Amino acid sequence: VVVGAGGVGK
Amino acid sequence: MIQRTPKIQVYSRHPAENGKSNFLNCYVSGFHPSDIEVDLLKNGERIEKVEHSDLSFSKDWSFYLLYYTEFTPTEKDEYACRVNHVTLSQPKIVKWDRDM
Amino acid sequence: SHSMRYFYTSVSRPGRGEPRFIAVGYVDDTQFVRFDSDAASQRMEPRAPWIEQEGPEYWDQETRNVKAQSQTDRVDLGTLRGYYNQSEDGSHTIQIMYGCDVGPDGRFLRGYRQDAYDGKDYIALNEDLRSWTAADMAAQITKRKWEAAHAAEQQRAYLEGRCVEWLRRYLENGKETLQRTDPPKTHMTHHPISDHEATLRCWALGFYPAEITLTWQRDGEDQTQDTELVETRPAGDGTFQKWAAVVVPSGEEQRYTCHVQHEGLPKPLTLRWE
Repeated sequence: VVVGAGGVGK
Repeated sequence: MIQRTPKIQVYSRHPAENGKSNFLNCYVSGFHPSDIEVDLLKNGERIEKVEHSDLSFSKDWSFYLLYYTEFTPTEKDEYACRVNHVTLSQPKIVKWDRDM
Repeated sequence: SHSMRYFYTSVSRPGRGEPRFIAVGYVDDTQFVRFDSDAASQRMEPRAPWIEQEGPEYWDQETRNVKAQSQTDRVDLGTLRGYYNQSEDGSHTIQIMYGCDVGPDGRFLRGYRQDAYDGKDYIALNEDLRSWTAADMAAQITKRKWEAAHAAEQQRAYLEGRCVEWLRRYLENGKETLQRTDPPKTHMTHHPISDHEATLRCWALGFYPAEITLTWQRDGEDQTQDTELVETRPAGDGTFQKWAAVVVPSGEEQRYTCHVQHEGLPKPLTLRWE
């Protein structure tokens, strides 16, 4: 499965 | 901004036997950026129904795709892969050699 | 031992539309999923037969999470264009690869997460999964935002957790195909290139996984001069192909041996021309 939604802007 | 020219191999899925159904492959790897045009040629004419694998990339971030079609090799027919890419001044042609 | 890997590409298209986003998922050297922002479905799609058995809840969640990532990458293309002082005229690429490795017992061995801009290293998660390496001063801005938001923690929780748990389930559902080690089928060809030289070509066909070594030896000593080694290539059926060639003095063919190493060969294989 893919890494969850809550990624952080660069 | 770095870019990389595509490497091209053109080859059959199985060892070529004349009159026996097979698949003609053109593997384009080692290139950047992702946008690329690939045609398979029979006697210098574009083969119409050509599929490709989904775009992926390698450890060095360079892209690779497989282009393929069903074909029946014969003694008289020549096949090639033609590639266009922003890194080339002219289309790069590789002729299918059945022992390569 | 086994790996799961995802491969994300976003490309800004000045003179076209929104960025093109493409995602592919792999277990070892087998692709199981894709997403393409230009395709009609707007869904994560199966690319292997053993993933087809996952229910619509799997496909809904996977589609939502990969679409969310495509949005982050769209905003990220704008931000990094700012950081490198580049015009709105040009096309730029963000790539991301991440994944986990498990041993033959299914236990966590390793996590990775790496990001590129325009084909070059931008930022990397370190092997401790707690800290980051930035390639340049633009990426140091990213690194400081990511330290302050504790982003390393969400990545570690994924790689030691869902990543490993779902790889185990993928290896069980696909056990019929993913546990296989298809050894190379080998042969050698010979072509006169002149009256005094000839080419020996050593072939490996129909092998899985992709990892293989072909080495030419002369009298037991490794030979690099007068060789060609092509890149391992897909057959398109789930197997891989490779060849290695050496130019030899004519009537000295018997001095050359080709050595084949592969996971699926119990004993290494040696080819010599008849």
